This record gives sequence, C-alpha cells and structure tokens, in this order.
Amino acid sequence: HHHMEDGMNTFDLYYWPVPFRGQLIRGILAHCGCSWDEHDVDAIEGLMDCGAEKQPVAFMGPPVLIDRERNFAISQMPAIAIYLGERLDILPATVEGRTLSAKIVNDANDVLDELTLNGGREMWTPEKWQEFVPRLQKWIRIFADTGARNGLSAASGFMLGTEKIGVADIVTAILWTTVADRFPAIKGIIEDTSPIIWGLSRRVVATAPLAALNSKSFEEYGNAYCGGEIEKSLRKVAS
Amino acid sequence: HHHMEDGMNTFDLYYWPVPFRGQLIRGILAHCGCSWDEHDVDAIEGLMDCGAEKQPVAFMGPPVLIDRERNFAISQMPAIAIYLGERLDILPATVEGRTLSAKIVNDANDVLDELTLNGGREMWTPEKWQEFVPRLQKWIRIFADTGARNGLSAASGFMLGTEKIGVADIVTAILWTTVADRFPAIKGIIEDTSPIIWGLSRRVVATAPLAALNSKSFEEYGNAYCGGEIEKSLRKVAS
Repeated sequence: HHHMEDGMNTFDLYYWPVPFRGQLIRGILAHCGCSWDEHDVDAIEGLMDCGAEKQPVAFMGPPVLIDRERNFAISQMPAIAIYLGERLDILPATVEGRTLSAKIVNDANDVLDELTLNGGREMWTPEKWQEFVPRLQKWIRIFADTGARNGLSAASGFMLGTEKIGVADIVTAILWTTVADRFPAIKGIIEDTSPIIWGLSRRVVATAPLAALNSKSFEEYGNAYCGGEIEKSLRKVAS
Repeated sequence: HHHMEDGMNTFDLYYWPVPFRGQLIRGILAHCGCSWDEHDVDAIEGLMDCGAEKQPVAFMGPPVLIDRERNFAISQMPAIAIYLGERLDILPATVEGRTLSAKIVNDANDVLDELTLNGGREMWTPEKWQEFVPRLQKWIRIFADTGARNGLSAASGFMLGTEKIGVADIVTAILWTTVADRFPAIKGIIEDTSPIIWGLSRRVVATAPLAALNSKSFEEYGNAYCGGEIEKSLRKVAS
C-alpha cells in the first residue's frame, strides 16, 4: 500500500523475465509489500544501449532500480539489495549486521555467477559439474555457518539472529529455493549439505508475499531459471 | 597513528601478495593512515581450508579483514570497502552517496573479474581481447559518467562531487592505475577513452599515502598484477 500521489508505483525495476539475479530484488520488494513496474526484453536492451549519459544511472547489466520517491537510480544487485534494506527497514541496527548482510548478498551474487559459468561462452559438461559439486557444498556451508553463529536452526531463527526476516534471509531463501525447485540434483545437495539452510529458506518462501511471488514467477516465466543456452547445459548436468 | 593499547595493528588483512582485488582495500587503509598485518600464501590457503566454523567469518576467497578493535571479520571486497568507508569516515553523508559508492565498488569488483576471465581455466587469446576492448571502454565510460554527473574533470573534483577523497575515488584510482601501469594497451585505452577518469585516478594515487603504497607494492610484488597463468595470457594480449 505505497505508491505516488498520482498512483504510480514507487519503484521501477529493469530485469530480465527469468527468476535469476533480479529475483532477489523482487523478493525484497514483495516481502515489504511494495509494488513496482517491470519491463520487457526490448526495453531492457534499449536501456543498456542508449549511452551512459542517458541511463538512469550508468550500468553494465541489470537489475537496475529507480526509486521514484527519492528520484534515485541504482544498479549492481548487491548495492540495490542493501539500499532497499535501508529504505524499507529490514536490515540489522548495527554496522556489523548491515555489513554481514552486504557480505551475504555478494556471496549470493557470486553463487549465481558460478552456477551459470559467468554468463559467457562456457557451457557445463558432466565433468565440470562433478568438480563444482564440492565447491557448491562449500558455498552452502558458508551460508549455513553464519546462520549457525547466530543460533539458526531448520525450524526457527533468522540468518543474523534477528527478530524478523531481513535482507539476508530473503536473498538466501530466494537464491537456494529458486535453483532447488528447478534442478533436482541441486535440491538434493542443499538438503544433504545443510538442513538448517534448507529449513530457513523454506520457512521464508512459505510466507504469503513470497509464496505469491514464487507462484506468479512460475506462471509468468515457466520453468526458466536463467536461461539461454547456459540453462540448457545446467539442466543436462544438474537434473 | 592508530593501533591497540598493546601496540598491535587495529586491522588484520588476508590477501594474496599481488596488487589485485585486495589492493583496493590496502588503498583505503593506506589513505586513512591505518596500519595492518598481512599474511603469506600458506597462511591464506590455510584460512581457506580450515572449515567454515574455524574461519574468522565463513568466506570462499580473499580478501578477509579482521577489525581487532570491534572484534569483527568480513569478507567480500565490496562489503569490506564500504565497511571501512563507514568505520574511517570517508563515505558521503547520504544514503544515495553511500549506495552509489557500493555500486562503484561492485563495478570495480566486476572489472577485476572480467580482466582475468573469472580466475578459472579460460585464457586470453588475441581474439577474445579484441572482442573485450569495446566492453572495457564501456566500463571506463560507466565510471566516467557518474563522475561527470557530479562535476568531475581531469584536473579537479572527486567521483561523487565530495569535498575530499572517498571510497569511490580510492577504488576507482587503484583499479585503473594498477592495471594501466602494468599493461600498456590498457593504459592507452583509459587515456583515449576517459581523460577525466585518467586525471582523477592519477590525482588520487599522487597523494603521499597512495604514492607510498604504490611504490611499496612494486618493491614487494615486482611487476605482478594477478598473476598466475592468467596474467601471462593477459600480458600476451594487452601489452
């Protein structure tokens, strides 16, 4: 229930119609009960190609978020997540807690890149995948460990030991659940490696706003994850 | 002139002995007149391999920074940079300015990865390099544009239009100068693409603390940039 005095959405988001890097931002917006505009592929490619001076903020790739209330534009998913966390009051009250939240979002940003071999010409093979599994397990344990130092269990608690869901929880939950729900090998690795991260992620996305976002994303995007050709190769190795 | 009451350095930094991703953090520390401990390759590999629960904070790759005064550990270079910016009072006073500073550090983190083909098995060829040049030019212009909206010129001003050097300036200056000084093709691209980013970067690293860090890094690391085999292949294409 927050829009402008002419009824326009407070936020304007540019990100591809796949539940990938910008899904983490859509999750933060949805959790906090925000409404936002989206754009199609042609509009997103246009924004990338119009020249630095004509962009809302100079950026390389999406997501890009415009905050119409503050007349402010931001790119880089980790910068957008922490910005929204401050703006929407879902970060911890300490510099330490805010800083760990930045660490966790950057870690998430990194896992997304490693899952997709940095979105370039490199494809998965069964061999690259088997090499990667232990590293993916290590990433899962990096998340599980920060939770564990803050009292996290499968059944209760949040990532940074807070009273409520914060950015850290949202980004963690959307990262792991989105890929789990689409690639059975990865789902099995998460379940086998960290029950505590499984439980936290599944509790967070069971909340009404995120359960509704998850369903709406399936109905809009089908089974897409990233996708392009890189998705096809991940499907071959991680199903 | 800030250490602990027993004289130990306030900060403890783990990063490889190359002027690469952690150089941006060394720059922030040096600019603010801080002293910090460093570690050798065996110690860094040890910290990576000791298990999540035994790390100062769970992390994948360095840099890792321990703040002994606050008893706080942080990884992810963009999270460390912004943490230090707050701790050492060299960030803008607005959420917008802090957030753009996060964007710029993430952009820097990304340029470092693209220069080194994500630190994996992929090597440069002359062909991949020619394809990359326009993208590198685009990155340079992304930095130049944010400067330009804040009044930046070659000869004066800072990235975010501030009274003094902030994180954004330091990370920008160290990113571009370090690679320029080691790869003549890249130096020529920066000079030809954005005189304003050239001038800002060269003004910032002319300051006494950063001029001393630059020299100390050459004497400790030789001509190394990243290096490993990926450095050898970059040298072949970008000299």
